[PDB]
This record gives sequence, structure tokens and C-alpha cells, in this order.
Amino acid sequence: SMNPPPPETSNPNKPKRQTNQLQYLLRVVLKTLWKHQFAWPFQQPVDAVKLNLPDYYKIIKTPMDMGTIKKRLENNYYWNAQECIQDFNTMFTNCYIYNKPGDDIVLMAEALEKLFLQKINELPT
Ligand SMILES: Cn1cc(-c2ccc(C(=O)Nc3cc(-c4ccccc4)ccc3N)cc2)c2cc[nH]c2c1=O
Repeated sequence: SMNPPPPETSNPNKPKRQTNQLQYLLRVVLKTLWKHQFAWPFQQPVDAVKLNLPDYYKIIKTPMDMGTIKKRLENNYYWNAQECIQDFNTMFTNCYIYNKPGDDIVLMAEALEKLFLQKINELPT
């Protein structure tokens, strides 16, 4: 179909291990953004069919969304905090390169990104 399969969220042969930073990314970063009033465009993969964005997956080579990130954190998919930070960055990049700068969706992403950056600047060592 027009939409790809969603990104993988389970890492079956990776050992499960906590880190301080991954705890922070789930319990502080993801939780804060997930509950934000503007989270809803970002809580699941973009549905190009329902949104009538037939070129979305032409332009966006690496789909990413917070529902995927949440599942990855809850499944201990990431080997390190930087992979998770990269996924957040990719999500925001996708929004900014696809949508018009004045789109309400872009303005919502910018508010979430500011909060993301504020929390990441306090990432523990
Ligand atoms: C990342 N992203 C997401 C969306 C998007 C937009 C809308 C939705 C969505 O769930 N839309 C929706 C909102 C309400 C709603 C929200 C607030 C108040 C009232 C009603 C209801 C139903 C639906 N389907 C998802 C996703 C999008 C649209 C154009 N470009 C992008 C983009 O880059």
C-alpha cells in the first residue's frame, strides 16, 4: 500500500539492560512529550492514505514517530540513548522537510522539539 510497514520495535536477540540515560529518555523525555497537548500528530506513523499525502513516503526516507519511540523504549530496543535521541531528531526533521514552514503541524513540532531539547540538555551522564 501507500504506507510502509511501521518501524520495528522489538529486538529479540538483544540482551535487556537498563541505563540511567535510557531511564531518563523513557520516564522524563518521552513521558513529557507524550502527554503534551500537541502530541497527537506524532503519536503514530503518518498515514499517507487517510491524510492524503501521496508523496509523503517519496520524500521521507526514514519514517519516525513517538509511538514507535515509546514502544522501542518499553521493549529495550535501543542499545544506547543516542539511538533514541536520533529517532526524535529524525521525527522532527521529517516534519520540517515535508510540510510548509507555516503549517500548524510544523508549529506543533517546534513546541515539542523545544521541550525535547530542554529535557535532553539535562540528560544524566
Ligand atoms: C507528522 N505529521 C502528522 C500529521 C497528522 C495530522 C493529523 C492527524 C490526526 O490524527 N488528525 C485528527 C485530529 C483530530 C482532532 C484533533 C484536535 C482537535 C479536534 C480533532 C481528530 C481526528 C484526526 N484524525 C495525524 C497526523 C500531518 C498532516 C500533514 N503533515 C503531517 C505530518 O507531518
